[PDB]
Amino acid sequence: KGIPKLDDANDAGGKHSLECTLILTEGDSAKSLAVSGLGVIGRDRYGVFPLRGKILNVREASHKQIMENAEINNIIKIVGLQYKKSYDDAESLKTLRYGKIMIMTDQDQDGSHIKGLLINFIHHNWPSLLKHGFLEEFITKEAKEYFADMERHRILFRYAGPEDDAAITLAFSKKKIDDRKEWLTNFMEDRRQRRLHKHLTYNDFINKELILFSNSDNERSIPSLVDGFKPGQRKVLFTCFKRNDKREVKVAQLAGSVAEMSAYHHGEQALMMTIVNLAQNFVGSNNINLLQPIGQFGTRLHGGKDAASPRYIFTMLSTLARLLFPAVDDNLLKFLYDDNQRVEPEWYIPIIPMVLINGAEGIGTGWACKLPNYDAREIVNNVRRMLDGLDPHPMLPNYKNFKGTIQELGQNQYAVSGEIFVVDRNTVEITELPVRTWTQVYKEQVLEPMLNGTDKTPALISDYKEYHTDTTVKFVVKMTEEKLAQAEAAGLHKVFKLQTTLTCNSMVLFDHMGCLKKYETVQDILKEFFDLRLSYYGLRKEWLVGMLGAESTKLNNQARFILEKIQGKITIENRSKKDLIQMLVQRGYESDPVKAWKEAQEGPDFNYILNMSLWSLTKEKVEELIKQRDAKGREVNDLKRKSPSDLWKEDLAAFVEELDKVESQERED
Amino acid sequence: SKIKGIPKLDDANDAGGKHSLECTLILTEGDSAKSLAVSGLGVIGRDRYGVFPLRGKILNVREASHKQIMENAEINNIIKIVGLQYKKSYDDAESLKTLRYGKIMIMTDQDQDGSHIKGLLINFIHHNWPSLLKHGFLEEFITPAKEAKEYFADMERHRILFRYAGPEDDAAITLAFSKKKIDDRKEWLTNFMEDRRQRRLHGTKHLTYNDFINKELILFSNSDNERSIPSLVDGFKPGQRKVLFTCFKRNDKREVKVAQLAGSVAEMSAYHHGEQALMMTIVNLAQNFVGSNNINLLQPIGQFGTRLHGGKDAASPRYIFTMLSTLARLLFPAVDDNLLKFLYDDNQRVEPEWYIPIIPMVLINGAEGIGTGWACKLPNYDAREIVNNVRRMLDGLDPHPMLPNYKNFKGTIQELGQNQYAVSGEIFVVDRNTVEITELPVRTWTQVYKEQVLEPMLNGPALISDYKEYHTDTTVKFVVKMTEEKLAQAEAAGLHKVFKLQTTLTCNSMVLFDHMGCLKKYETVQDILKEFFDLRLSYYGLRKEWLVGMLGAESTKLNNQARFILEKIQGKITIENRSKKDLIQMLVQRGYESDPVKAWKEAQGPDFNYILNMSLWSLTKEKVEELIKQRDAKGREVNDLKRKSPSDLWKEDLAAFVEELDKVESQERED
DNA sequence: AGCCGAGC
DNA sequence: AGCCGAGC
Ligand SMILES: COc1cc([C@@H]2c3cc4c(cc3[C@@H](O[C@@H]3O[C@@H]5CO[C@@H](C)O[C@H]5[C@H](O)[C@H]3O)[C@H]3COC(=O)[C@H]23)OCO4)cc(OC)c1O
Ligand SMILES: COc1cc([C@@H]2c3cc4c(cc3[C@@H](O[C@@H]3O[C@@H]5CO[C@@H](C)O[C@H]5[C@H](O)[C@H]3O)[C@H]3COC(=O)[C@H]23)OCO4)cc(OC)c1O
Ligand SMILES: [Mg+2]
Ligand SMILES: [Mg+2]
Ligand SMILES: [Mg+2]
Ligand SMILES: [Mg+2]
Ligand SMILES: [Mg+2]
Ligand SMILES: [Mg+2]
Repeated sequence: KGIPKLDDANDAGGKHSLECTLILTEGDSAKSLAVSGLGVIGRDRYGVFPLRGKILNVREASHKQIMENAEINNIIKIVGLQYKKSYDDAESLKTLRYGKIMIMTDQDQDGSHIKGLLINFIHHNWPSLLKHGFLEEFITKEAKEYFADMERHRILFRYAGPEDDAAITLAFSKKKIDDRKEWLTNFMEDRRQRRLHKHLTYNDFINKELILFSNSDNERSIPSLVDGFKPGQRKVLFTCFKRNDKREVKVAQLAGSVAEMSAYHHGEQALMMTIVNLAQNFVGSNNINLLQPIGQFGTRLHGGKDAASPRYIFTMLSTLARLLFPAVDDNLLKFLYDDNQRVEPEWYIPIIPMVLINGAEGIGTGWACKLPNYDAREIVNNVRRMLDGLDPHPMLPNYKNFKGTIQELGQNQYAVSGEIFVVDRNTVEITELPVRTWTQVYKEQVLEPMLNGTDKTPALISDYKEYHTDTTVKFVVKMTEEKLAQAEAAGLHKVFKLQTTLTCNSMVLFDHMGCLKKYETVQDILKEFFDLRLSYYGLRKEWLVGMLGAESTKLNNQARFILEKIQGKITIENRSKKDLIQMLVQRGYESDPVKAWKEAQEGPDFNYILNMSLWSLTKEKVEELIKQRDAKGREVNDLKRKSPSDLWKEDLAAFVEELDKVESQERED
Repeated sequence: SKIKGIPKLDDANDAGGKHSLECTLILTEGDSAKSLAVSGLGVIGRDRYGVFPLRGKILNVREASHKQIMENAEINNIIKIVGLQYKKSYDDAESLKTLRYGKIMIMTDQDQDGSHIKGLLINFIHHNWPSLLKHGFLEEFITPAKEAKEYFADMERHRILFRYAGPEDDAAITLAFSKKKIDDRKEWLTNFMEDRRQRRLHGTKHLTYNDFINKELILFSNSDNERSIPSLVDGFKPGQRKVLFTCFKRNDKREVKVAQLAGSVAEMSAYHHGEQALMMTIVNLAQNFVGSNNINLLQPIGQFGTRLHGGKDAASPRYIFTMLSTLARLLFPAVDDNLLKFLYDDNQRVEPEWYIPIIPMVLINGAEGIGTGWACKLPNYDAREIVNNVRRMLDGLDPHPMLPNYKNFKGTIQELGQNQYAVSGEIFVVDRNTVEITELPVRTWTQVYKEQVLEPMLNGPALISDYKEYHTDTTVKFVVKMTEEKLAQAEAAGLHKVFKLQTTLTCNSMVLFDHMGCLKKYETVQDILKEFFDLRLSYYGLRKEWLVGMLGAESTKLNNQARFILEKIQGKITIENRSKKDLIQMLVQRGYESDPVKAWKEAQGPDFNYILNMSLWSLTKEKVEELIKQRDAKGREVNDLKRKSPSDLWKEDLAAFVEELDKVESQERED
């Protein structure tokens, strides 16, 4: 009583309390479906309360965050549970307003994660209730049909023994991370083997059901080594490539298009945030943003948190996008299917390892991935050295427009330093902040405590002024001569918090086979990317030789028919379709060689000839068609004398050319 | 003096101290406008300038209830920020010592709704503290992140001060915002619309409140009518029309998310307002429950709302889908698009001034709106009755009177007199101790009736012993228990009266734009029907003219294509190896005609592309015979149309419409 | 204690 | 004391 989103069972709290079931639903929308499904009679023995999504994991969570969590407090007040209270006996259960909790979620993996978080919540606080069969689930005007069928949709969770304890702990305990790695490692291996060849116990729920979320969590959160993308990001670029927008599109509108075209199965709000992240160009985000930030996508001041609503902002492809992901290689990719609809590919195959450029980052279950940004030109140069058979030079992380320094301290560990300089004996100037330190955060958490002091720290500076621009940082700080001499003695970057450590010891990617792998150096990422991209330039040459040759044979037959027609060697006039096709066969014309070639990759068709306009017989069109035919034959031969390496070099040169123009234009604006 | 309770406020550093009267409080339209202001001020402006966002339209405090005023958080926020006190006079300089700011600078969009917000703020100060306006308390900041810092560095040229000249300023503010001035606003806007039409037949740091009201706010009041009051012709307001124009253009064969459609509408139709209002309009166009639309032109695929909550239970526009009803293009035939006047927004072609439906859609769906000085309310009418009346008028007979009719409504609508109706639900005695309610009067929602009628009957003297609910999504069933004596007493009085199942409906404001865009008051729906009929019959005449011309052009085009094909296959003509110029000149000398369809369109060198673009297939046997058939069919089709009257084509459209109306409505009842 | 981001 | 709906 007093909880606005709760519809309380009429008998809750009275003599029938333990015969009452509380339905916890995923979202308010599921509560309404459950409310209408219960009808009038269901209000006596059933309550309904909505969940806001993922529940707090209370196992290792701090006491402050637990007691301040409103959703869990609501559940506790609704059910009437008491912390630290043992439910072992029958007299103790008279404390409860509800005898059973029924979790009702989507039938998908994220629903399974909420089930497990609720199971985890009860298992941690009152293990004794689960041995009574406290928890059950509901599986799915269509709702009224479910609740009349209720026993068929009702599954009861059973606690069979200590294997149920270990399973819950395996999933939700901070101390089990390494066990989750093994747990999921053994899971992915068995699927590779299988792919190439009522009551529910908590152990079964966790190992047969929740693990599907845990694996799906990694697949959505951990990028591919090949293109550097997660599937949601890859869906975005696939949609933009297919749309080929010449003008800016509202982010919210592009997101809805992505869901339709790529079969994105999650909430669009998440897609909109991904699109925003793909377009951000501020210092510390994307070395090359593949989407253009037209409107306010956020700045280094707030670290992108100041981005405006996706309803007010627009985007389109960067001109660099199709240069890094050439459209011709789409013919080599493997495009996935979602229920008979062809969708985004397994991965794109960019011309450089984009996974290094923009700093792929993500958090899964059992594993996370963090890579810093690397310099596009430096990577191009290493690809060129490798094409010559030379070893690649080592690479330090490099952030576009970052004015500070990044120094290797050790393997995969770096010091990132901003800029500070003594101006006079009273004055220092801060012209850069370490990568991912945001201007407003630095002001509030560093300079303000330095100016005002805190309860635990003395004042240091006597004043500061802010000269920043939208992309740049300038602080001018005043200090007494004494304080500045002390600051120099301890070192200026240290005192002013301008140095941060960058450690990347989890570089975890899916390889080109879709296998999760840990990479110890970026050189190993570069090498694995290089061997794959080189063979795909081989595949591209094979594809171009075939398609260009088919196009050549096509133009040859078209030109031959036109010449024989204008010379009177052949007439189609007033001839039946059958007679014309038969005659074209007897004279040796080929069925459409492009359609034939395109179908070979997986009656005679002369339409490519007979669909030609009557203009084709005129003088200037005859001459134009002969030129096109001869041009295509020269095109075939020009391609055949290029190696895969030459083709790669052409793409690299064209990309660098545009990268210089684009980044030069950026500094102008 | 400090304010700790208003998180969205950025207080001037000197506000509340000795320099208070030298400080400005910038009120912005919305939070993003505040960020533009806070950015434009920068480090320097923080001392003498505060910024606080307004949430949109401000409470109109003139003649508002004391409760609504005291409970209004936005106004209480403004009062607390500035330090104002109700009932206090600010006259002498001593009285100003209690103010944390000496001036308020309003910063809104440079559009009409921004002007409305300016007026509401002016209204708020004028009503409570007229003395403050004599001191020059109010100012505005006009516009046409880096742009913001440019605006504020030039603030002198963007700053305009409101001036109180005298009693005509009071009259102007009262004329705009007083509930007793409705008649004066009608005259105010009548003169405006008239004087503007006359000009269409032909070719300062300070601003007085009188000039603000009469030259600026009046533009919002007029735009408020133009957006809120429907057109007699199609029954649409402009935003609804832009939706239908977009849907016709897209021609979706599959459902579309309403949020996605709204963004598509904004781009395609140049809709200038918030997309959330467009999404609500889209939801409102698709609702089929009892009491909303007799014919919904968009399909409700999702939860669009029910009669339980009166549509307020619609799910989020992000979660629901729509598309055209199959009736939409039958009511608005695509061929008549050629007769419409399409508007332009900055060289982009957008929705027409109105569609011309085959029946008066303004009577079908109950056109409704609230403007300034006028509102419009029409009930729903029955589509087949309207079709029959149109047929009666085509035959020169008199149209039957029409009572309001709501689809699937099981109750009774009785005419008390002209434009006056008693609308009754259904209640029936089952036995002694039991009555049953199977229908509620139109636009009485099931949950509201339970809460406001049956619940007070059950508890607060209690007239009934109990009730139970058998409703479905689309239907209403209440079974009510009471003592014999109480039922007899309730039955002695009206059962419909006791249970509040009768509502009166009066439509004395039927206010629409006529076909010229002139605001008109219509006394009867027969008047509406007759005015629509004359214009629509005229446009069936235009459609026939348009079709005769276009079909005739198409026939000439085919005659030339067939002639060329026949001469080619007979050897009478050869294009082989001939130059383009020689072939153009030769076709001209032989009397082939330049593209007849293009020539006809341009009428509303020679172009033989429509001939020479034909495929080589055209010279084969089957395509020759096909082309000749197509040519003769086209000639017959132009001849068949010439014989028909505009009335015959209207009858054809009505029959096709009714046939699909029958199929669609049958399928609705089976589902 | 809190960020990073694709999810609820 | 509030609905209707196109707007902020
Ligand atoms: C209130 O009703 C429900 C809420 C939810 C949660 C939720 C829960 C919250 C909360 C916020 C949210 C919100 O997340 C926010 O979305 C924002 C959308 O714009 C982008 C820019 O930034 C996002 C925020 O980063 C994110 O935090 C929802 C978005 O979609 C969800 O699943 C989220 O603050 C308080 O608790 C689930 C439900 O059922 C499944 C519900 O019925
Ligand atoms: C908080 O930030 C601002 C809010 C606003 C108002 C507003 C104001 C409100 C309020 C709500 C709203 C909200 O209206 C609601 O939108 C809903 C959108 O979906 C449909 C289904 O139903 C709509 C509601 O019928 C409507 O009531 C806004 C939507 O667009 C506006 O202009 C509205 O509740 C409290 O006061 C203006 C601003 O600056 C211009 C702001 O910065
Ligand atoms: Mg789901
Ligand atoms: Mg943690
Ligand atoms: Mg990144
Ligand atoms: Mg505006
Ligand atoms: Mg009122
Ligand atoms: Mg209506």
